[PDB]
Amino acid sequence: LETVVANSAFIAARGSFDAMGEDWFLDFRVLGRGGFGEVFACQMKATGKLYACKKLNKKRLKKRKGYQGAMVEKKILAKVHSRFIVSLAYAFETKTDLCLVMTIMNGGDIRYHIYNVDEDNPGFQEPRAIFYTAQIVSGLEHLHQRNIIYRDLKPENVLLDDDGNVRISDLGLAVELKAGQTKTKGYAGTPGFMAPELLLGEEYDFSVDYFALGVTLYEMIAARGPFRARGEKVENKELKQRVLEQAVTYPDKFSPASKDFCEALLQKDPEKRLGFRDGSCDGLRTHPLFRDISWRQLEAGMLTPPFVPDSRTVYAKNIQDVGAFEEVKGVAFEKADTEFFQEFAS
Amino acid sequence: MNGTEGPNFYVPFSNKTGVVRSPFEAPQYYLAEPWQFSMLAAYMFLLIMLGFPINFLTLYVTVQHKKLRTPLNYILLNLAVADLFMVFGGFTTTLYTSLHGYFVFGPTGCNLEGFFATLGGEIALWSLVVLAIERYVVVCKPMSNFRFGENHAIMGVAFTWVMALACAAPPLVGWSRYIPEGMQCSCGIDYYTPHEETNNESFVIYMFVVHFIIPLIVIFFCYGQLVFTVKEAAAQQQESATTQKAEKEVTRMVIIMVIAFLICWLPYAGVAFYIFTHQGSDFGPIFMTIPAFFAKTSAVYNPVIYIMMNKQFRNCMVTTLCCG
Ligand SMILES: NC(=O)c1cn([C@@H]2O[C@H](CO)[C@@H](O)[C@H]2O)c2ncnc(N)c12
Repeated sequence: LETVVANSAFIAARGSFDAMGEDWFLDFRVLGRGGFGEVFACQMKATGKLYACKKLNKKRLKKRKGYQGAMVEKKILAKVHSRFIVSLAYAFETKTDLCLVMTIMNGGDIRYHIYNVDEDNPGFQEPRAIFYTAQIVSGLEHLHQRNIIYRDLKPENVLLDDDGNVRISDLGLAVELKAGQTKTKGYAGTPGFMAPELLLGEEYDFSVDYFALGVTLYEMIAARGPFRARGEKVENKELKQRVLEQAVTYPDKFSPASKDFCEALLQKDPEKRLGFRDGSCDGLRTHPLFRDISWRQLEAGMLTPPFVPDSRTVYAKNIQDVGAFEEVKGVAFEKADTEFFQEFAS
Repeated sequence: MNGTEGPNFYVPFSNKTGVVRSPFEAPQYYLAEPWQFSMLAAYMFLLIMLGFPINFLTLYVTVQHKKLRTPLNYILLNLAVADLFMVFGGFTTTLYTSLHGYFVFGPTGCNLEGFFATLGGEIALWSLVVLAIERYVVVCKPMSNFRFGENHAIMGVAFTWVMALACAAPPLVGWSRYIPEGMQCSCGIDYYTPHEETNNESFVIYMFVVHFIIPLIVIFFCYGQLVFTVKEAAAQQQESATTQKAEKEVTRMVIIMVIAFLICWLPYAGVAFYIFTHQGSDFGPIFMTIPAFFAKTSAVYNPVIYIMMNKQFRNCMVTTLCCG
């Protein structure tokens, strides 16, 4: 399968496609259970084009008291648009969930794409990884130039389009700093993709985003996290100890340039962590890893990877690869909740 | 006629052997046999033993996985509940009664049991219809883009209930009546005679049209569309091996699904129609137990088809069974 039937309906829409109102989008199978609510495929009434819609369920919002986090994600994504960061197309609400409808990236996400090349292929070949890394770097740089610390980044938040141009996505765990503070403290991001500074609740700058880049790249090539083996994630306290203490081992899958690059990013001393040392995001680009890359050609979209996903076959996790989270345990919405939901809606 | 008229009973066997009385006061053994009752009791026991675990699982798995509670799952929960109405209203009663060899809860009991059984079976019937509708809307895309939300789902659940009440409630206010069917140990709706004074004739026409023919058309429409859509999809995606498997698989599944609706309600419709067209054709009440057997067994096969054969549900159930 019935799950295959739901997938088949998606395929049916895609085949036709290849060849607001809140009751104005045809719903297909979910593609995951996101940060809050579900993130499902959906379709335009007026153009017949496919989009993912990250829904943040009202119930799940009340449970975590995630009202601040929602508003942040809205404002940041709404403002931030480039060629290496995804655009937001709509922000409306229903009576059950808040909706973000975001722009096409039908090539699946890098985390999926690791396994879609072949599940027994651990990550990507070196040239292919280098291309994606370069594109990710440009996205990070663009955030930093607007004075935004992301505090996160992970493979599943690096999405591929059908041409194999990648973009970073989700800016809901980010903070935009003003020009006057170059550092902030806090705990933000997904554990196991967070730098030492964040976990310890200390001041940090743009460095932490580059720590996350290191974690991402390491997983991109080797198909496992640096701080735990694949298909694992230990408790927060232990994970925190791993991030702070554990010297990451580097397989021979890597070239010398990639080994060295990974070492620089996975350094637990921010001062020695390449990324924004001497206030340069272009200092990072000088590393031998980026030998294949020319900045002008990268910016012009003239660089492509070896594996390019099909432009007629959809890619992403199905409806049985999903997660789940607490919808209300007998807890009915307060007036305050309703007022936030109204306020959120634009 | 071809039965025996009464004021609250209609034995579908003619009185001509001079032993046909009220089936609430006389033990049936002049149109049934003790062995047939043992088989009846066995069959009903089986259906309880299978039906209750199957329907319990459907509700259970949803309670322990948050994410399964979605608009499309309301109807599935409803189906499981509907089936359970048939189990505790119908099956258990019939099991008790069969061992006396007649219906021992009397005319009032007959109305009660008949109400719960009809209510159950009709919510189930219409559940299968709504489920097909939801699938048709989502997959076949018949009209331009519309969102499907929780509120709509709830309305859908309520609607099946209303249609079921529209059938189960009339015989309680004297627009038809509940009277023993089968071996006279279960009560169904009277349909074995036209009888204007009790409004049987008009009701039988209403039942046959609204509660069989209408459903039958809808079932064929929805699933016909679905197979059409999936074949088309496969044609537009012959660059994916998966889709080719899917078209064959969808055709197989659809045949199973269509057959399951047919087996359950076609016997009742068929028998009722035949008696109506050829009024004066007497047959034994054992002939009338045949539709009941098929219908009651749908409490087992409907949730097997519509729950168990979904990949997602399987995985979750396996996880739960293997200590998780
Ligand atoms: N937020 C987005 O834009 C998307 C999230 N997913 C999937 O939904 C999952 C849960 O967020 C992710 O891990 C992806 O598999 C997507 N899959 C395909 N296209 C997209 N635009 C997204």
